Amino acid sequence: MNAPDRFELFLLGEGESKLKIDPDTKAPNAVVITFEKEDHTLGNLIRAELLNDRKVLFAAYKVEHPFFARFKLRIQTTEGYDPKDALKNACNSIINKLGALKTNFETEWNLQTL
Amino acid sequence: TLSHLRRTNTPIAKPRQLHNTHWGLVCPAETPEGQACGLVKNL
Amino acid sequence: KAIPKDQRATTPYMTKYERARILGTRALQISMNAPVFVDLEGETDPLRIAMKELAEKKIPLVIRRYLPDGSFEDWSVEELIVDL
Amino acid sequence: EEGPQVKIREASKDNVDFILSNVDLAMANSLRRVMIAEIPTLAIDSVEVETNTTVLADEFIAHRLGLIPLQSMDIEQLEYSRDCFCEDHCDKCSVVLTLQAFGESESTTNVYSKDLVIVSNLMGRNIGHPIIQDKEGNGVLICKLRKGQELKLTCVAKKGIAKEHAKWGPAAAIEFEYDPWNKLKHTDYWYEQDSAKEWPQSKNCEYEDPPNEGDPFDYKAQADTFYMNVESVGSIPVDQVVVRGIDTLQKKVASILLALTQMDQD
Amino acid sequence: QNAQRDAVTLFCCLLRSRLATRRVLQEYRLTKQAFDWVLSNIEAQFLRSVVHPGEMVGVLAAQSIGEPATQMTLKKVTSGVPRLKEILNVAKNMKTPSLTVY
Amino acid sequence: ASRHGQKGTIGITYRREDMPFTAEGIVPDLIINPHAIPSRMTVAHLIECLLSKVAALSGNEGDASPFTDITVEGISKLLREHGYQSRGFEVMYNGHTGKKLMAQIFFGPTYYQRLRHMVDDKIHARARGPMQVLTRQPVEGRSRDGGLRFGEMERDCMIAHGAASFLKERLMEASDAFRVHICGICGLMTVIAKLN
Amino acid sequence: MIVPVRCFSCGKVVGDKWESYLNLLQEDELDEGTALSRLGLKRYCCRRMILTHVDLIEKFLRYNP
Amino acid sequence: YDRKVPSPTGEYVKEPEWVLETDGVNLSEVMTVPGIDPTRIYTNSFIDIMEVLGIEAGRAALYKEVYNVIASDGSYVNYRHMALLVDVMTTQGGLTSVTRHGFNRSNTGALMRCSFEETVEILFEAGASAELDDCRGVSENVILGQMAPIGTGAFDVMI
Amino acid sequence: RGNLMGKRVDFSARTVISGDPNLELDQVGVPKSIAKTLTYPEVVTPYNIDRLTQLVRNGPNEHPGAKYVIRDSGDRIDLRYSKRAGDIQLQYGWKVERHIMDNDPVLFNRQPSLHKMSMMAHRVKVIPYSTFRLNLSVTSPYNADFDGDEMNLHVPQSEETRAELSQLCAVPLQIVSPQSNKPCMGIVQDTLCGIRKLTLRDTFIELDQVLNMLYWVPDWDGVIPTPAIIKPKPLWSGKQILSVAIPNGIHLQRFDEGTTLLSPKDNGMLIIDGQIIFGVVEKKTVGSSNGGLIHVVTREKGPQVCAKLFGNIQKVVNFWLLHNGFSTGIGDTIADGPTMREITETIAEAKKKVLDVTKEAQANLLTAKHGMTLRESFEDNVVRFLNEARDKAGRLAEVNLKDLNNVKQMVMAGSKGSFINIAQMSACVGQQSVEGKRIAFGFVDRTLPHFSKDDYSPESKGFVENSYLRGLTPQEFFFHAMGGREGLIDTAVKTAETGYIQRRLVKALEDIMVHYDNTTRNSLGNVIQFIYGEDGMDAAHIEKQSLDTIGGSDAAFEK
Amino acid sequence: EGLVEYIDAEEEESILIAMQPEDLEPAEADVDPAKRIRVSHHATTFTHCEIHPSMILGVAASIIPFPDHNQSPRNTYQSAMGKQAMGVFLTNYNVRMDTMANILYYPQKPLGTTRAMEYLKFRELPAGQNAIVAIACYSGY
Amino acid sequence: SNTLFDDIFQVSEVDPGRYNKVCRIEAASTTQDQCKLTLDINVELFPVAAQDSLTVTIASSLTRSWRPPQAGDRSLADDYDYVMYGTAYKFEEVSKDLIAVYYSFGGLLMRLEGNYRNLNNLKQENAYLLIRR
RNA sequence: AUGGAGAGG
Ligand SMILES: Nc1nc2c(ncn2[C@@H]2O[C@H](COP(=O)(O)CP(=O)(O)OP(=O)(O)O)[C@@H](O)[C@H]2O)c(=O)[nH]1
Ligand SMILES: [Mg+2]
Ligand SMILES: [Mg+2]
Ligand SMILES: [Zn+2]
Ligand SMILES: [Zn+2]
Ligand SMILES: [Zn+2]
Repeated sequence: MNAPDRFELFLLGEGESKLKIDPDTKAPNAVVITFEKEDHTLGNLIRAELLNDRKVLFAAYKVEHPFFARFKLRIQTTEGYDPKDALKNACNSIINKLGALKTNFETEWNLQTL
Repeated sequence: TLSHLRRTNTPIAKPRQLHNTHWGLVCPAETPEGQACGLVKNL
Repeated sequence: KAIPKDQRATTPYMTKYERARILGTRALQISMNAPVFVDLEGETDPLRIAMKELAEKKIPLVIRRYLPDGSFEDWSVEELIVDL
Repeated sequence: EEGPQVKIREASKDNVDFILSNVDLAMANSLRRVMIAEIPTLAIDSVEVETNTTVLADEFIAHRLGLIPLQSMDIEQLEYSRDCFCEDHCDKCSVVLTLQAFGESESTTNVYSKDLVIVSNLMGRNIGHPIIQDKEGNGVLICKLRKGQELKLTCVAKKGIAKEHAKWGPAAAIEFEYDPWNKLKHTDYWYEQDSAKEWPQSKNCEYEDPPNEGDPFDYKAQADTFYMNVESVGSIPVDQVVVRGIDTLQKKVASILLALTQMDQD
Repeated sequence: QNAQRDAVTLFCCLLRSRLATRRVLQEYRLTKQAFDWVLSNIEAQFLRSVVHPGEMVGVLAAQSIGEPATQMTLKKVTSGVPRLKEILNVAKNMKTPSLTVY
Repeated sequence: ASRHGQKGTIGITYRREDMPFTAEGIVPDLIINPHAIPSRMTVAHLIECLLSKVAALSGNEGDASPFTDITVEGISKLLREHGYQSRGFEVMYNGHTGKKLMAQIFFGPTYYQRLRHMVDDKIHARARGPMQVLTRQPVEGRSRDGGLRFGEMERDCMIAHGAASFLKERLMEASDAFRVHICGICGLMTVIAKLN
Repeated sequence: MIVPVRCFSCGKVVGDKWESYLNLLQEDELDEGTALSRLGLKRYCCRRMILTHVDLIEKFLRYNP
Repeated sequence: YDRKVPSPTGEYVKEPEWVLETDGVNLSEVMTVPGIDPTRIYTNSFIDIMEVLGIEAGRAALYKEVYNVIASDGSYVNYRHMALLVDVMTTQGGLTSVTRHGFNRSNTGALMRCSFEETVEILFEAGASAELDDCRGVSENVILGQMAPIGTGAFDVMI
Repeated sequence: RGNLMGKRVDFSARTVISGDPNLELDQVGVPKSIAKTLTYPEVVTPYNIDRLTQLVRNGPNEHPGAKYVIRDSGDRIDLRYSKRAGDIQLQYGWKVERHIMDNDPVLFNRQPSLHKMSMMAHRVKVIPYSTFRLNLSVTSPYNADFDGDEMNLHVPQSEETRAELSQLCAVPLQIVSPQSNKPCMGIVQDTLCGIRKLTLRDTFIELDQVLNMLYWVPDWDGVIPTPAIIKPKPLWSGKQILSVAIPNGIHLQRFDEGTTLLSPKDNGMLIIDGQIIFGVVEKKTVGSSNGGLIHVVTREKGPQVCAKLFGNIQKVVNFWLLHNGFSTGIGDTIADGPTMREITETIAEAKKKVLDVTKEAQANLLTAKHGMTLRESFEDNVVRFLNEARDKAGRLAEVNLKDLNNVKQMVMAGSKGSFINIAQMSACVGQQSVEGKRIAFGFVDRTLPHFSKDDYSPESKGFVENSYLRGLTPQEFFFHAMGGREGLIDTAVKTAETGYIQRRLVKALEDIMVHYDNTTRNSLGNVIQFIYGEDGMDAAHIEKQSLDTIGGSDAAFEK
Repeated sequence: EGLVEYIDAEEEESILIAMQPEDLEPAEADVDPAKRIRVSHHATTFTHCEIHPSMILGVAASIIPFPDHNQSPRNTYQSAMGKQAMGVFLTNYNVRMDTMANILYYPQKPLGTTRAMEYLKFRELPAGQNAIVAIACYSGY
Repeated sequence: SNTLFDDIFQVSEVDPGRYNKVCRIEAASTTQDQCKLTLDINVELFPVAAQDSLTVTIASSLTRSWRPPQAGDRSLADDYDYVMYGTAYKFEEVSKDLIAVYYSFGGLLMRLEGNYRNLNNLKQENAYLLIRR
């Protein structure tokens, strides 16, 4: 009766960009991206992979309220390394592990019985 | 429903206290709280 | 009759009830687009303005403090200290 | 092959017990989530009812209809109705099916999901057929009729995501376990006298080496191996729940990549 | 001026007991530009701490006694709610009169 | 509410994925706080849980009849032959993150009951609306689209705060403000104000 | 009312299991735990969906209309 | 009873005394008794303390009592409140109860008293005695729907 | 009383309330449907006309919009049914009754309204779903839980009337309360239970987890603090990141018992400028105590910073706790084998001791304590012997509960539960009691028809030997029920009587205020106090400092 | 056949009731440390024997599992709330025209029961479902 | 700057005070007879038996946010085994010829007792306590 | 509008 529709978790709305990038005012060379219509599924995956990049000083995400499918990613990189690239290499890195994971699973499946 | 058919009313010196003699006739536990506590009873 | 401006016995400080009623009254004046005596800076909120308009002592209201006997001390919002 | 590593232990129409070596915890988790809420499926999502003189209420039935697992193998070539340019539904984006039941007998007439009859044009796509793992071939007991009772209704199956309703959930259960000797000290075992004698041994302990008291705490170690078991309802074969899961996760990681390029424009 | 000296008495005991020379210099080790501040604050903080005229201070007192009285529920004397009810009623005939003799 | 005076309302809904989970994929339908347990001494709730889990596994009916020789020990031995840890604990994994839980969770079946008290049946707000004839104040009751009552106990609370204009407003512009005419002499509302 | 289209907890489909359950009981004299196991209802989250279920429909059909 | 008292050497110490506790009260006569410290004798009956030792000793006793109700319950209310309560019962001259017999006689605004207890009988002989109402009581302005002289309404604003 | 001292009123709302780990203290979750019904008359002015026009545009559905409009003549234009709802050109000086929006000031209430902190101005945040939401830490002044309680909300109509709420009634400026000169809001339940969990000397956090916690506090400077542990791994102590929540220049010292500045038991507390130095953080620090964090931070940094402080602590502890987890089984009410056998034999040596005294008093060798009947002494002794038995077996049990025992840990944190709870659940429930005495003889000379007459034994008069864990027997059950009922009956009756005392109190001190001569008076101007409280101070700004002239050797005073 | 009598409160006054049949001797005449502590048959002069102690309870408390392991007022609260639980209040609900009627979609016979539940028909007309439930602090919601 | 203090201690007492990741340690200096040490040690990281002997140093370097361990090329300033960073909170005077310092490494505690030490120790903020074996 | 019954915190 006051409930939001359930598509509102994955469907974007009236002029809501998927990513929103803002210059962090606190620490230098840091940025805080807002991910509309996403959750711990994404955020935890991006933040954990950003932690493997050794030119990333800081990386953490957070769902400010569970009512809303959205989350903030905060990223700080070493001087000269633009944080967006830190995000880009991060995503790609995941995609490559995932692909390898898929094929590796397939070949394993193609060897079974029942 | 089952309950409401086996109810007791008691209008108006210690009428609310679950009294010894109630053993086996009235339920120790089942009674309204607040105003009618211990006055309304269930068999 | 009234009381002398010297020999004013009450607190030279502004009571919290004086402040709320002052901010209230100005924000009501601001609300109905009466003239505004500050820079604004982008404050479009009638209460936030009177707050800035008070911080700069530019509020031209006077307080009439009542004493239990019918006496009364007048204080300008100009002169009342605002430490709260 | 290269990175993350799979090792089936058991496989079946309904289950894949495997081991997922060389992966982040985060990824092995994010995969299980996706497997639960984000691989799309077809399921009844509208019921127009013509007659229901049955003991049950309209929507009460309508509800169960939603829960009946429909074949979703070729789902990727059906469309989201919200997407498709037709008004309401069509044949590109929605399967329509019919249910007719009338009690003839004296005995109670049952209504199964076998009694569901596809009507719209599947056009070759492997879609919409109610899953039936039942042994006598009538999976799921929709409703029961007395003598004069009738039930006549029409259901439009749509492509949906379990995030939106748990009907469109391809996964049933997704067993999941790492470090079966707490060698990472990720829990602190509650006990009374003895952690070891009181907590039972995970079946995944024949697969790892028990720690030695002669050894101290390995603090550098991370979570590496993962023992999952995906069980499927059947609207998608098992192997596919995991694959499409990895596919979808990857797919949505990607739209983030693309979205970064979309912003760069002047 | 006598009311004023009175009101302030107990506080100043605390003031003089702590802002006494031996202590300022041997326990704290304060200075001048810093000790003048400590004086300054205390002045300001104090002036703040005064109650503001026009404070409905009765309703405040009644509520401040009433509310925790609603949290009273359970050997000699009558205590708690019944006792309170005796007190405010000026019970001519109370339930546990007693003398305490020294 | 469970069967033992542990009542309480929903605060949020989480979908399976965000829920904590057992290592066999079991997930709760329901999460109650451990703080409802130790001050209300409803140990029964705790035992019913333990018995119920055994009943489910064993496929028997848990006898929770009162005065008998059933025993948290006896039940616990039974649940142990069923391979789970004997006091109802189970390692659970956080759903957000996939990491284990430091703590093990008391987890099992427990007969819970939905009570006639629903949110959508209580909700009510009113801006301005009906006004009784006699007093010209807001009518009483949600079912009547009425105003909530600013009681004396509320009136005092405003008085405490020192909110004078608010207290006036509550008792004038909401509710029943009204304009009469008096006489410069008598002082009664006697005047025949032939307005206009 | 009537069997559940699916288990609330896990999501498994327990709706096709009802008749088969009732048969395992009475036809070949099995006990409910064994019966529930043969139906491959292993985890107790979906095991109680069947055991704890009551078929009130059988009563509802009793009424003529 | 245990008792803290100053040592010959300055520090405070535990020097436990003997104390007599009573069922019943006749303060008038047990304090005049030889053998006891008549400077420290006490009843829980502040109603007698008021009679024997005077209105101000009573006020102090009435507080001591009220205080003890709270603190025995674990609680702790600040002294200014209970004091105001006490002092209010007390300023009339004796013990003024918090009932229609107590404060609700005290010649305050007629409209004010009619808002508690005897509602009409107050309004009636206020009509007969032809009373005049200051209208500086809170509850009178509540009735009149005017801003009450409370806090923000305790003064006047001008230019 | 029904239509004058109190009147039904417009612009009001009510619903079931629920808690929210993510609202800020002074906020109030308002369901959209309510936001859309309640109005504020906002006057058209150059500063607002853009937003104001847009609102009328958005009509009355859905938020944020507006219902009606008020023209110069004072007519009432209705956005619902109007052939001009589309194109209306707002004149300066017109009223636009808009919806209630974010950061509107609204008076929030729960009845019975006992003290002022039961009507506090909150900041509106419109949310989905049908319940009012508040921060758990505003729970207490409201006495509100989430087992079905409803709360009211009133919306101010004028510019001043909103001032009056935000300047006088706002939740931050009620945090420290003149009632008990202390804070009336603190860290409760989960947050409380976990904050102790988080700060044990065993509690370390590795990098990944630290950065989330860090990012979780909004007021974070974005400076990773140097990890307490570096070689050969960075573990960050619980105490360390929690400190991020606490502001600067916040000094705190607490010596609780064996506290000796090495805190071999992590006792007491010590916060040297916004960093905690030693000691487990629990109720005595972050509760609503007297010389605790909330009292300090309010006075030191102001209400605003303190109100902000509530959020930050909950945001971190909750996050940390969410991935640590906490639970309670029946395993937490099992005492050792050994401890059980001792508990039983303990109960017996008191059953054997009552036996004697009874045997003794039956031989007429019992001597009545001065000023009491022979029987009175006998009861008094037996009741003491059995009470002692309980407390003794309780403590017996409490000692056997480990530190990982969950019931213990809530008692440790101070979250919920106490000794008796542990005692009765695990060892022995104790002696039942009605009207102050043990269970009477309802039937002649006996207590139930299953006893022989004249049976003063402990079991016969209502001593529940067993524990809740073990299980009360028939007679035990029945007696326990008898006592239990008394509870209910006078709980019911305590609510009745209290509610009268209050009304009376209030009506008697109603018109007492401090006038502009510091002289507490009343409608007649009668002096009640000559200086408010005998010292002129407001009770909020007052704390318990020791006057250390008073104590010690004359010698050391001199020194 | 005089095997069973009817006693009212007054005649109850004049008799000696045993709580357990075996309490007769029987004849008596090492233990489980986990069972509750039971006094003995110390009165060897009975006249009647309680049918079964659980019958002291009414219709609502007869629904509570293990009520003899609960603080007594909680048992009372349940007894109030059970009357507000939704479920199948009668099988003929489709043919009645009540102002307000609530029926549970999938009611469930509780996993832990009471012998007295049998005569109360609770297993056949339940009101409550057997939720899988965790006691845990999770999101703090 | 440079070093602050360095000695070699012998462990006399190790104490799991109802803990399993921390011990309160008691050591004396094998050089000064007027010198003992009390220290809270993460024994799950760097275990410490009784009768051990541990080289102990107090240095203040190697504040800006802690970059991860990019010591790949930097100057670790250690080659020790165990290293915490604490705060100095109390400096205590035991005897005209004795002085004690009080450290808090994230609530792990340290008490050092000696006399010439006074000519080195600062009142925070820094102080990396390094231990070897 | 009366009057009444049950229930919520
Ligand atoms: N003034 C009144 N308040 C009541 C009344 N009945 C309930 N309440 C209120 O409900 C609040 C809590 O009481 P509950 O309804 O939760 C019953 P109880 O005290 O047994 O709950 P627990 O605190 O869990 O022990 C109490 O503080 C009151 O504000 C009543 O008749 N009058
Ligand atoms: Mg309560
Ligand atoms: Mg409540
Ligand atoms: Zn289409
Ligand atoms: Zn006239
Ligand atoms: Zn299931």
